[PDB]
Amino acid sequence: SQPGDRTAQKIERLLTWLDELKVNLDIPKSIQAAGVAEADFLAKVDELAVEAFDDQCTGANPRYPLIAELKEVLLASYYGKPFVE
Amino acid sequence: KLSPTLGLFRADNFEDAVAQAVTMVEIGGIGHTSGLYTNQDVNADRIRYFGDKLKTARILVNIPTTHGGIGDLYNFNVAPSLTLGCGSWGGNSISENVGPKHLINKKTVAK
Repeated sequence: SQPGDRTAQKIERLLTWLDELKVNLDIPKSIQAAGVAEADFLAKVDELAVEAFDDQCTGANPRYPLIAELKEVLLASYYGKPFVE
Repeated sequence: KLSPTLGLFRADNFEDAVAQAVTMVEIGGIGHTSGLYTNQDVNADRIRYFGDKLKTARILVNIPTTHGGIGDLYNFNVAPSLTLGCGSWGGNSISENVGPKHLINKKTVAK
């Protein structure tokens, strides 16, 4: 971080760092680029998310997720899209 | 109400709230549960003043009357709000949770 920064500045620096850091190690950036048929992804992410909720996560996660947000995240990640609201 | 709705009261003092509370419970006709939100080790007199007047089945202080907070359960050792019945309706009928001796018949044989 720049010595003169706000939090979110440091945060975007953080995950940018991780972004092209994980670029450096030659990995796909969308799960479709990872080689997954996505029609069935959408078909079955629905129950994937519901078990993703209660799978022991539960979880020191500071915030509750609900089923909806998981689904947004999963689709965004599969497309390499930035989950932002 | 049994629905995401609630009505509140405007109490005057500790004892006003206690009186309203007792009057409020009797309407249910079953003493099941009641809740106190207060400071806890500056006021013990208040604690069990309140405990003295209230006749529900079960008193909780600074606690929600449900199951499931962080991790195990809040509170993590307690019977469910259900499973609490009584052999009488009438009034002040303090519910008791059910057990198999309520479902089983006895014998002693003397020798």
